[PDB]
Amino acid sequence: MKSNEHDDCQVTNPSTGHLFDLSSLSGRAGFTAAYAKGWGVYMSICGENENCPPGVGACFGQTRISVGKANKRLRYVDQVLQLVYKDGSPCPSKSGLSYKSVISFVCRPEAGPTNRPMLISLDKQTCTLFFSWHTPLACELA
Repeated sequence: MKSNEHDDCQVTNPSTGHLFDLSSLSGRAGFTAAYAKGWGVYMSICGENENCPPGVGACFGQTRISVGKANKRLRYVDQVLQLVYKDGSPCPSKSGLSYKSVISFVCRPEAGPTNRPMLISLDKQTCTLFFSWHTPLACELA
C-alpha cells in the first residue's frame, strides 16, 4: 500500500517558529515550462511528475530526459529556499555528471508574475539548469 509518502519540503526557523513549506506549490502534474526551442520541461515541485517515470521529479522535453530525481531536501540557505533535483540522466559528453535542476526560491514578498520558475542560467557544461522562483513562501512575515 502506497500510503507512506512523507514528502515534506518544509524548513522551520526556530527564531520565529515559522515554517517555510512549499506544500501549496507541490503538484503531481507540476508546472510545465515551455523552453524557447520547442521543449516542455515537466517539473513538479516536490514529487514525481505525472509525465515522468515514477520517481523522476523533473523531465526535460518530449523524450522526458530526467533532469532530477524526486528530492524533498529543501535547504534554507542565505534566506533562499533551494531545491536541488540531483541525479538526472548521465550527460553523454560528461562522465560523472547528470542533468540536474537547481531551483532557487528567492524570498520576494514583493512577488509579481515571477511566481513561476524563471530559467536564469542554462548550464550545458555541468548540465545544470538554474530556475529562480519568486515566492513569498520563502519569507517569514514577522
